[PDB]
Amino acid sequence: SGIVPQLQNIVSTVNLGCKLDLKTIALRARNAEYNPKRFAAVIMRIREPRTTALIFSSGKMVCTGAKSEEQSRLAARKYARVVQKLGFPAKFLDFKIQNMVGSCDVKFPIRLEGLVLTHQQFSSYEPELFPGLIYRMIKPRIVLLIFVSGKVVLTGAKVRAEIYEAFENIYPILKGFRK
DNA sequence: AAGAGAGTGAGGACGAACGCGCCCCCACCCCCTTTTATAGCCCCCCTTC
Repeated sequence: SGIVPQLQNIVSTVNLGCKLDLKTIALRARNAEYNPKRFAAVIMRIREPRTTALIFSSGKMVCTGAKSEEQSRLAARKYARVVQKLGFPAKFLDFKIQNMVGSCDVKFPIRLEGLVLTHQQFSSYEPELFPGLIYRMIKPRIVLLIFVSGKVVLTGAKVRAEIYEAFENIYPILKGFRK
């Protein structure tokens, strides 16, 4: 096809294996913000990997914003080490990528009206609710946002191969509906 | 041969039962938050005349 999706967001969850005191972490952590009224977790952000991590008192943490699997793990390790430096016995257990988000352009306009008619069983096109077309890929469990401008967003993938496979499947379909 | 007490028929007030709710407590789910690209829609605020 000549176009490879670019991972825009990587969401991974890891378990530190230790109950945490959210109030203590916020008071000591450099970039952590805690608001039990708003959310029950602790939001911490770092610059070099450019990721945001939510820390829960149960010891489980969710890292988001990473643009690659390697960055996500490194960012998650940095958050885990920071909590460890605060006096907790934080570890790195069962690190897993929960969701991957990719974006790409087909370099041509797409007729969403024709696409949904031919793929009604997978396409839900409601301009009132959202201008983009929501395509739910089946063989890969991937949900794709196809837009008239040609931009395509892939989400719900657990591994990078799923993103590339999903885009490969959809590209010929989109090519047939070129405007 | 004559008094209180009583049988009977008969009317009037009261307690337990029957509903008939209005309030409550326990599952179940949803929502909160964060990240990201995308495009359209819409709202608040600023500026020009």
